[PDB]
Amino acid sequence: RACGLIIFRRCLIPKVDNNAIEFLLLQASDGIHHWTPPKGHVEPGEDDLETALRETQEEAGIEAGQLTIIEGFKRELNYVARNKPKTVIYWLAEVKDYDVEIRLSHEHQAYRWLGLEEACQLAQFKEMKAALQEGHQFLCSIEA
Repeated sequence: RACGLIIFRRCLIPKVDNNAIEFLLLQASDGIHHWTPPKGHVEPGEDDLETALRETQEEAGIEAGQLTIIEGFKRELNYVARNKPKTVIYWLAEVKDYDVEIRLSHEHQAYRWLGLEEACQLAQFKEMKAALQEGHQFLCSIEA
């Protein structure tokens, strides 16, 4: 059982920015092929949202002060990785600063900020794509 945050940022501009919302994906170092938002495993004590935040600071270097959780959205992904069964829960979180410092751990070798389409294209796996898409869709509704 793992929890994480679909991190996104807002790009606010007069046609300069192709998109108003960009997602953070992190590249796995081991395997060299996996792109996900920050996530990780639940500790014995831990609340699920507690993991998502903690794991976001560990994986991406983003502290809670640099983050705001969008209430009302959550997505449980159920799938199969490395011949093993996986459960990941994600919430949507927004970064306060466009230029927030991303600090990777050994687990990841690069990050990218992406518009919804390219993000889905990079994530590749259907459940992750589905989740980012519904994440975005959620965000558009709240806006209106």
